[PDB]
Amino acid sequence: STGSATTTPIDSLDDAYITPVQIGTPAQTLNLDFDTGSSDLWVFSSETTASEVDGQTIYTPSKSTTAKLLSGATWSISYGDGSSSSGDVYTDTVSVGGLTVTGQAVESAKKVSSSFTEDSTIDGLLGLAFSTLNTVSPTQQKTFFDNAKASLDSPVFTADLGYHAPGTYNFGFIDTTAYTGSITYTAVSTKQGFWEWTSTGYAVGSGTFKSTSIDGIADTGTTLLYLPATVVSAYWAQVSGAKSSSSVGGYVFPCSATLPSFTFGVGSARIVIPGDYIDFGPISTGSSSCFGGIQSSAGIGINIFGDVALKAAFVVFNGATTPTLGFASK
Ligand SMILES: CC[C@H](C)[C@H](NC(=O)[C@H](C)NC(=O)[C@@H](CCSC)NC[C@@H](N)Cc1ccccc1)C(=O)O
Repeated sequence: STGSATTTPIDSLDDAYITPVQIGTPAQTLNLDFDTGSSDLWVFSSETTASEVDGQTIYTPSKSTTAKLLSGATWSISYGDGSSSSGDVYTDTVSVGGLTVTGQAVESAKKVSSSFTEDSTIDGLLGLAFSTLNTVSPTQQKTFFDNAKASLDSPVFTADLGYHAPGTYNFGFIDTTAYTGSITYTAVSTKQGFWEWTSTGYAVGSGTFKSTSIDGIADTGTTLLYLPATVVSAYWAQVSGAKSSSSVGGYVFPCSATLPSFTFGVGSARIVIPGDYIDFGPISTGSSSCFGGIQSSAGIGINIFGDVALKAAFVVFNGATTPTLGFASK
């Protein structure tokens, strides 16, 4: 079996991507943010504090005939964002682009942080990291990918995010039509439960490639690209007027400047991120200062290859017995 769904940016800056998901019977369609950095499938619902919902589409378990409450089960999640959500759990049928999974854990939100309430275009999240990260207790739950694995033609899923355009999420197969050249696979570490890999180095613009090991995680749930201070400094030094602002909390640059591309290494292969992808617009409406798409990870504790880097390639998440990450140009 297979599945394929279209993913769309929530705004003109590609802050996040939403993908339609069918939950329950009859089907209740909600637009979820596919997160390969988390392992929980939560959605705004009829249980969510009325004051905490502002325009989102909610899931009403009572209206689904396949919905069943998982007695005593609760959940609580926190994001690197400072974001948080919690509530109860139900089991229901979930379908993504034609691929159906029965008995999937659907975490119903009773409480949602302000950040979420503010985002009217996101109805919930669908975690695609490893199940060891699930926050359901006392009994931990498996992710949607984990539940489909068995039925997939291949235990894989691909990420093809678009730049200021719609993209695709495929389950069970590799569209050899979506990329150019060959796919370069790299080893993945599951120790921390993330799609953790090691990049072989980087290059700034037409500059010489620097061979250095960069351990980070492929996270579709993160907007930007977070790298070590040394690397980030080398990139920004090439942009006239660019500088780190303590008030803004990151590197900013004159909106009129032209950004150089950024190259990251994958084995002997190289993925080039056009400078256009790094521009995050005016820090504030009307401002002549723009926010950079490449920031330091000094305060995060881990390097993150977010949407900024991921959208520049065709990404294969091989969930085989020995997980691997595949990268290809497109
Ligand atoms: C960063 C530290 C937090 C607290 C950590 N949580 C995590 O690692 C969770 C699973 N994953 C995440 O926080 C991140 C992974 C990067 S750091 C590990 N997943 C992407 C994420 N931004 C989800 C999101 C999407 C839209 C809006 C907001 C947030 C924890 O449990 O300790």
